[PDB]
Amino acid sequence: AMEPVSSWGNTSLVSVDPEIHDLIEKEKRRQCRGIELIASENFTSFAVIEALGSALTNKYSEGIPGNRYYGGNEFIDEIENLCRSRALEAFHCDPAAWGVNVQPYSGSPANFAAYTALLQPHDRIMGLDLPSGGHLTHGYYTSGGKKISATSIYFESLPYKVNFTTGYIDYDKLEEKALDFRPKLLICGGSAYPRDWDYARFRAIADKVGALLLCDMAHISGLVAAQEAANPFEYCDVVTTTTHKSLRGPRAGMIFYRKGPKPPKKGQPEGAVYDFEDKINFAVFPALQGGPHNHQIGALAVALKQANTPGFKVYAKQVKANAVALGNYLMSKGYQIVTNGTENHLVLWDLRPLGLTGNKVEKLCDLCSITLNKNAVFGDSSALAPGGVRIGAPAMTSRGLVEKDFEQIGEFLSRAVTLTLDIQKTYGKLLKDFNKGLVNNKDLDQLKADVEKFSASYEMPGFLMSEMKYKD
Amino acid sequence: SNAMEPVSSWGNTSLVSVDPEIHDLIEKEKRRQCRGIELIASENFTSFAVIEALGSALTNKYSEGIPGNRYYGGNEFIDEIENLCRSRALEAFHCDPAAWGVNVQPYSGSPANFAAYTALLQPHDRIMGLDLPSGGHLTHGYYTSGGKKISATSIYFESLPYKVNFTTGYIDYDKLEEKALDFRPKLLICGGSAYPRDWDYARFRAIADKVGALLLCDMAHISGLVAAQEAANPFEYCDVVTTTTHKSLRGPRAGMIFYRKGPKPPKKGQPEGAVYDFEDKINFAVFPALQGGPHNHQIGALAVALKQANTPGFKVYAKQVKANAVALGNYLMSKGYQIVTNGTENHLVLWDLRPLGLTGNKVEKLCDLCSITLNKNAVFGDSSALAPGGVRIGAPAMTSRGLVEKDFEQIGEFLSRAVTLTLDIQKTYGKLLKDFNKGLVNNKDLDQLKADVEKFSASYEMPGFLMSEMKYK
Amino acid sequence: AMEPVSSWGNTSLVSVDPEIHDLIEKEKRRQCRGIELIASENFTSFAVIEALGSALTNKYSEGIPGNRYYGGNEFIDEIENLCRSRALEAFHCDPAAWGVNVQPYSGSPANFAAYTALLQPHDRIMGLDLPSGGHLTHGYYTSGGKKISATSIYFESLPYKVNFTTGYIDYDKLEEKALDFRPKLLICGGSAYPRDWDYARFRAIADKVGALLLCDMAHISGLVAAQEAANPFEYCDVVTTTTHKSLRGPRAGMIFYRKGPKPPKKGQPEGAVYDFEDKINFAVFPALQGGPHNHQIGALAVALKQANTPGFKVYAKQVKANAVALGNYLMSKGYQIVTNGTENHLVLWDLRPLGLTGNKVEKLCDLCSITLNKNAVFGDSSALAPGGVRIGAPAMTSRGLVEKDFEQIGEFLSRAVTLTLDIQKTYGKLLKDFNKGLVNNKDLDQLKADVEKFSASYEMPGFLMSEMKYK
Amino acid sequence: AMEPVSSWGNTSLVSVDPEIHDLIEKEKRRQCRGIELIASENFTSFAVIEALGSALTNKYSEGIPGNRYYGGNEFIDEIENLCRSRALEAFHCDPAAWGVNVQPYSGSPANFAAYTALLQPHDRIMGLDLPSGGHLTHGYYTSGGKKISATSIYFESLPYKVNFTTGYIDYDKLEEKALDFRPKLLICGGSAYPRDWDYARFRAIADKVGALLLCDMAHISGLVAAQEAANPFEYCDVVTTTTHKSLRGPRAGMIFYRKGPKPPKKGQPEGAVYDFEDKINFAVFPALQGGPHNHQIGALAVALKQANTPGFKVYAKQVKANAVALGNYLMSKGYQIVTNGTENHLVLWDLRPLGLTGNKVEKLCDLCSITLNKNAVFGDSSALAPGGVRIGAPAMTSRGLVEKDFEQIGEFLSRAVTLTLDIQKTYGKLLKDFNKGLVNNKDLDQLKADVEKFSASYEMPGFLMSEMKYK
Ligand SMILES: CN(Cc1cnc2nc(N)nc(N)c2n1)c1ccc(C(=O)N[C@@H](CCC(=O)O)C(=O)O)cc1
Ligand SMILES: CN(Cc1cnc2nc(N)nc(N)c2n1)c1ccc(C(=O)N[C@@H](CCC(=O)O)C(=O)O)cc1
Ligand SMILES: Cc1ncc(COP(=O)(O)O)c(CN[C@@H](CO)C(=O)O)c1O
Ligand SMILES: Cc1ncc(COP(=O)(O)O)c(CN[C@@H](CO)C(=O)O)c1O
Ligand SMILES: Cc1ncc(COP(=O)(O)O)c(CN[C@@H](CO)C(=O)O)c1O
Ligand SMILES: Cc1ncc(COP(=O)(O)O)c(CN[C@@H](CO)C(=O)O)c1O
Repeated sequence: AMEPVSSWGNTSLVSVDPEIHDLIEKEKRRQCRGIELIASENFTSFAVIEALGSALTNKYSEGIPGNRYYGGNEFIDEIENLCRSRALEAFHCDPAAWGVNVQPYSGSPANFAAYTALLQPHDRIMGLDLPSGGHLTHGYYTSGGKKISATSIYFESLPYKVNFTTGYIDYDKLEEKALDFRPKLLICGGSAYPRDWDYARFRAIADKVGALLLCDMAHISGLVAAQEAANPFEYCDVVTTTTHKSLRGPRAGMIFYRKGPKPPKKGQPEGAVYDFEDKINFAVFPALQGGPHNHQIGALAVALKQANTPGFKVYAKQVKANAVALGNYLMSKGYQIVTNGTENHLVLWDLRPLGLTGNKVEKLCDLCSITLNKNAVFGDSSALAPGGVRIGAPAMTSRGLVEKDFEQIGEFLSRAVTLTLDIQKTYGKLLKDFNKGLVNNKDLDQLKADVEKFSASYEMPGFLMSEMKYKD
Repeated sequence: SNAMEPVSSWGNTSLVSVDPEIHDLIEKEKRRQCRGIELIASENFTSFAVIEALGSALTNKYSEGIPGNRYYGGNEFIDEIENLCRSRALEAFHCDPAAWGVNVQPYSGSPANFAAYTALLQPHDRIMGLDLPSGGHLTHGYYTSGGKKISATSIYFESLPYKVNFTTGYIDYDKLEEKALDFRPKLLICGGSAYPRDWDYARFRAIADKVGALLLCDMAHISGLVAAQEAANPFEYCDVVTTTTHKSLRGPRAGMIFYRKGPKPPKKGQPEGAVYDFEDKINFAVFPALQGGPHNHQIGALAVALKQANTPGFKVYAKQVKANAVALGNYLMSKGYQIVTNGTENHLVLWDLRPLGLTGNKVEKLCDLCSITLNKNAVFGDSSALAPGGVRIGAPAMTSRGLVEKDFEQIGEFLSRAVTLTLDIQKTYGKLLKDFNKGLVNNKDLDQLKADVEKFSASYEMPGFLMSEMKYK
Repeated sequence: AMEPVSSWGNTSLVSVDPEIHDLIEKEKRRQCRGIELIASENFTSFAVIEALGSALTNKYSEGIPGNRYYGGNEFIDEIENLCRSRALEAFHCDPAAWGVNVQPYSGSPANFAAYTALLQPHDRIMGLDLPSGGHLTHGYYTSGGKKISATSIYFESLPYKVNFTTGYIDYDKLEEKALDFRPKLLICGGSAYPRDWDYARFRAIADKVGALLLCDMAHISGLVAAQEAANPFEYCDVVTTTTHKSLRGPRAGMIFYRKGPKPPKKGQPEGAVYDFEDKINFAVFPALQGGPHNHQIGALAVALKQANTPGFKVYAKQVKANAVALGNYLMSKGYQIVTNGTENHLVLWDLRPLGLTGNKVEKLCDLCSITLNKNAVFGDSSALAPGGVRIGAPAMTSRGLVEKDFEQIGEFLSRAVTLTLDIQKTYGKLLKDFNKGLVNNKDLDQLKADVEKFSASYEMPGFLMSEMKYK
Repeated sequence: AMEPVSSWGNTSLVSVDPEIHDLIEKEKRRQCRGIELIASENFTSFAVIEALGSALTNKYSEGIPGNRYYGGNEFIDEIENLCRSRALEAFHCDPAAWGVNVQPYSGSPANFAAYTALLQPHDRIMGLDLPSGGHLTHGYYTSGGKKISATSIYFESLPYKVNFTTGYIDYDKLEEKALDFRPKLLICGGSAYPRDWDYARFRAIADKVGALLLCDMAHISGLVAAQEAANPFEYCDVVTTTTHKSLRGPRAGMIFYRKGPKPPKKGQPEGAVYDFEDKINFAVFPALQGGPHNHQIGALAVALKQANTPGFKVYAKQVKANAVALGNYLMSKGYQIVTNGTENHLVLWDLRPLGLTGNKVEKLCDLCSITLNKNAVFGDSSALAPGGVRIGAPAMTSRGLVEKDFEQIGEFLSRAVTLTLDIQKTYGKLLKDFNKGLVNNKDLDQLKADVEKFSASYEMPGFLMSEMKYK
């Protein structure tokens, strides 16, 4: 005799699985009691989450709208059609010149599918070097020749770097390297670069060496949509992105691609038109993915509707203004940030002049409910000892914080780095001894409690703090 | 301007007010799911509790790495959730954690397989899997007669399929053995998407050992049956087991990669005390090689599903799923229809339409119009992709709504009426699709069939949400 | 002061390097005092050798005739043009429908340049399996997965086999495999298959799977020229060959390719023409080789004139008659030759029914001045101890031997195998045991003396036995 | 009824193939009636040519000495062993620390074999850029992405360049690129570079990036053997070469490789030993080649003996002294050479200050019997046409010319570029117009005549001018 449907299938999580329910409630408390500075994180809306947790998860819908492998997709099709056109609308794309696939599971799936569509195995790729602020998915291999990214396993990658004096992209060295290496794909976009991108110059380089030009705008997609960042669609053939960072949506990826007539070309036929659409669609499916995750797609459609509002543009401006205010506060205390400013959502803090390592700061901060991450500095490609931390404004800005609140965050960070110096002063620059100061430290306990009282006092999108299990 | 919208406005308001359009479409899709007869073998209806974990604050957290070795901080509770997910995974599948580990981060099934391949093979290494017209899946490799590489498994690796016996419809182990002796795959893959019989993993191991291949089972379709001990256990013979979690296992949409650990079994010419080293390679392929941040809301939801799957009640359901497939299969054979291998031992029925003079897509498109959802499926010999010769029918989703054998025989009668209407249209308008499409318009028997079907479907419970609360009643 | 030009540069080899001169004189004696049965070996002519050793070795001539990177190639061009046109004439090709590149240094370079011209790295290739009579350059990899041939390193090979019962190529199994595997290149030809090739059935299979069809005719190239073997040019897109085997020329390779209008197809523009010429030329140079070896090409031109004579056709007939006579003799003594006969220049002999492996017979033969080589047979997996030996007729036929002489060769071979059996019976199959019988063996000594006395009575092309150092 | 062996097999070339015989006599005359300045060409000895044109061509000998696949190799082994040990001797290698494979058919086969032995497909390689003086086989792809060398087809290559101002290899740019690219194999050596190489710095660079270090010493093979150039063996893991350039032997290649204990390196186990020998042998055969060309190997053993003499060392000194006397002659006349001198066998002439291209000069020089080749200068690749020519001394030095003769060659080159400019004044730079001056030009007639009388006044190794057909 089967267990009735209402029992296993309709009972709430709290009764079905108190263990997981309790863990989610502890994670809910952690999120609204911490100062969350990881540049790639955000707090998405309850409306997004309600679509994310929905019966859309049940449906297999392989194919694309209007061309499915099987049936039952009448409404899945409307949702995905709406998600795609809301995506082109959010990024101000003429749909006769731009298409988009919203099925990639995440950002790395979106990048690898773009590479699969446009390149053969072992074709050459160039992206921003990791210690210059690039991302793993743009290619990464070690000095010992170990290939870390699958981008470097199945293709041939070579990084370009920032100028080590200024911290800006050395466009001359990029152009020199691309002319020698002759990449078939040139990637722009990054993860820890604190300035905006000159896509026009990337298009000029791309045209000189004959490469396709792809922008991965994942970190700044929210800024791009809000027209608070330079527009990569003006110059790139293909644009990839995540949807969960500054865009403030679910965890998913998108691939945008040109359609229609190609611009004037050196000796190639009149009337030539782009042929990305079919290649990109086929790489996503059937080549790489299986059934799309329709709960992410519907949730993304909600996110994209929310992004295309006057309010979201205000949020994007505030994100930048908050990043700037935090950076100015740290520089006024004597700290040094990379390029002495920011033009986007993040700040790169150089910790070498303090004699501290990104590891120690990240460790201490985490024990004080401040989450950031360590990060290489000024392109210093050496080892496992990052000399900086990366700080981002999207998540706390989403909780309603403005400049003076981010100045308070700067003062919290100042107390943390002061605490870190003092712990290194007493126990030394070796981590296993530094750790002894991290336990039963009343000063740390005081800072952590002041951090949590600060964070507790702001609203939280996505759920109701008044209803959460752990308010204390 | 320069003042942000209040958090309560954009961030806490419910979906029905924030996005009436999307809310309305999800409610239409909710009604569709509980008013049709859902026979797509890879689908299921998961619990509300799984869905509550899936739509949760876990979506906000970046946690690259694994429990106990993250890149970032703040992962105290994500670590407890993922560790719980792994150990419930090993429990549900009866693995000794000293001999088996599991990575639960794959985004879906195809990511799980490509990660397993990346972990164990170099680019262009040889792979063999079950041919699609024999019941296999794309992710095990697929290229066309023209030489077109369809699956990324065939783009980045060198695949060669194996087939069922031309006559019996069972895996042809001798031909398999012969091909692998010649082709010499580095990885031999078992499991499939439309094969109606259980698998002999002991024979696959013998062949794998004979040729020197790693043996991997993709148990996606039968995951719930294996966990329930209602199917042969691949963990007893395979090096690596991959799976989805949203099919018969009835979880969220995700993948898992199981791998052996510890001392290797005695093989000749093998150094004594030899140990498996799948664990580091598989973890590394998932991250940092292939994926980015894990989707923690899926992982937490998977943990819920793995708890639910490891119950006595879930074993009853798996037994019923197999009993419902058989009941439907016997019902269709007793009407004169041709079922592949004349029965089933798992969750699905493979129906051969070629003796009827019918193509799988015709029956698929007519059923869809009557709220019967299935899929056309290649049967042995097929060459087409738009127009294969059969349909594949599964029991898990309608069984999860509480249907038993008698209800599945009513489904069989609905399937008979639909095929008869399909032949009626063909007899009247022609065998060409453009002719055929004329019968699907203003068709009274088709309207009648669609009404009976939804009347039927409406009579059962629905997991995952409350019908008593839906927009469309 | 510099050594005068005449001193180092015009003095004979006997004075400049007596050590090497003496070694070549010892090798000249070996060649006319032994029974030479290596099926890939021949005795080329003095004329070929006078061109091979000439001032042509001095000239760099990268490019093709009329399109060289360097100047001064007026006469290299005429020679290479002469060689190409004589190549087409020898194999009966209309130059409007076939072209040829004569620059490959040897056979293996010819094959790799053909693959490089026609395929991308990792494309699929099918070739005759080695234990079915195939060659390494058509692909070889071990059961353990060791990639042995470059063909298997840079491309993806899968072998096709002979039918177990008949010893003939199994065209049904081939078609089945090619349909599954989907090769882009299907290769025919071999080095130990004793029968001829049905190129029409191969073309039917290649069309069925969408493969290019290449024939490697190296072994039977002299028989093809003479129209004593089926003609691969009737059905193949590309034909590769060596020139030093049955063609009786210098050591070189050639790549023949179709030109001009294509036959009717589908998706092919009406009026389409073959596109092999430029890819093949380019793959040979600049992709793979450097400067051509012009002395080889001039010597090859001479050989190609000598092959296109009525005399060469008599030789090719005799080569085939001698092989049949040898195989018939061995079969009458109870020996198992594969397919129980031959249609070409060689005989393949399964020794496993005798309880022997081919390395034992090859070693004992060698000590008796009989040169052949061990050879895999159907089912073998051993590098060092295959189950057969391969024997071919071109070289000793070139010395004038006819059927009667090859029946005596059979009796020597039968004597050699009986002695191998005696030794094995007495000492064992273990190598260090079998060796115990290879020394102080009076029966061995006698067989060697008989063999060399038989061998010295016949003429020898390439040099004058009357003027050689060791008689 | 076979044709008698003596008619086809022992008759001389002149009566068997008068066409080919005549063309070789024309090419013999051409070789001594002009000024051969192709840096990669030489005139080898009659002794080498006699071994090259010998009965060694008849033998199949797959394998290596003492480890052959079949029989008849008693004297082939002695010859190949002698070639290998003379090779190690000529380049001053301790045989406990160095081995050599002498079977590569030429230089490009040697290089591709070395790569196959040392690297997996698609592994990264760096070599000297072609416009910077490198060679195709070290990698070459076009600005469009077309892969030209098989090196770039089957591996991933990235070139390094000379300094565009000074013409010297930019070693700091190379280190920068190697650190970014991380090649598994770093190649040194080139085809048109007028300076010696800093192998110690290449070793420092290879060790910094974890690369293998190979030298392709083809052009300077003779200078290194004669100890007239830096020794790559002190620093490189592998040395490949041809044998027909400054080494003055037959056309063939060699691969040297280290053996025995490795020197200390951090991260290296104590007692670690080199593992090149089996890999390199296996790549050559059975992976890439078939039968060795034993006539080349025999001819090579001769050339290696001739190279390890006091006479040959005087020749290598004279080669460098002649290249220096030519370079200092041109600089004395206002002309400019890259790096303003040379340390080896060649000069690189910058023609751009004259407003000339290397194409105009190479073609006018051919029309009056001076063979040189156009060449890019200062690593320029954007240039429509090459801005210089390359001139080598080994070939005419082998004819006995000393410094004063190469000064006379300098005057002939001055006349050539003057007469080239004469034509450019009166027809411009468009080659369709420039071609108009290359016909019915009396001044070019006088130059062709003076050059031909000049060349005829010297001896010729390899054959006897007194006995040639065309005098
Ligand atoms: C991904 N896949 C499986 C598959 C399954 N269901 C589908 N369903 C639909 N509606 N469309 C598909 N492309 C489809 N494809 C494919 C894709 C292409 C071919 C294909 O090329 N078929 C050729 C035959 C192969 C050839 O001639 O090269 C044909 O004629 O249909 C087959 C299967
Ligand atoms: C190239 N080739 C054919 C071949 C023919 N004649 C030869 N002759 C000699 N003297 N040596 C050889 N290696 C040799 N090889 C080879 C090479 C390697 C193997 C091999 O690697 N291994 C096994 C077979 C074991 C396996 O199936 O992998 C052996 O012992 O022969 C087989 C054949
Ligand atoms: C054996 C096997 N392995 C892997 C997958 C991939 O699952 P995914 O869609 O989550 O990527 C599938 C999907 N199978 C689905 C979609 O093709 C089906 O309807 O059969 C599968 O059958
Ligand atoms: C530019 C870019 N492209 C792609 C990705 C991958 O997104 P995914 O986690 O969804 O795979 C990232 C993630 N970036 C995260 C994790 O590394 C970060 O903290 O910076 C990215 O920055
Ligand atoms: C360094 C190097 N390595 C290899 C080779 C090729 O030798 P090969 O022609 O015997 O193949 C050359 C030939 N170089 C000739 C033809 O390009 C030349 O005129 O320079 C070379 O310079
Ligand atoms: C069909 C075929 N194609 C190519 C080759 C290679 O010729 P090569 O030695 O000149 O490389 C051979 C060599 N065959 C020789 C050496 O293995 C033999 O004894 O059979 C061949 O048989």
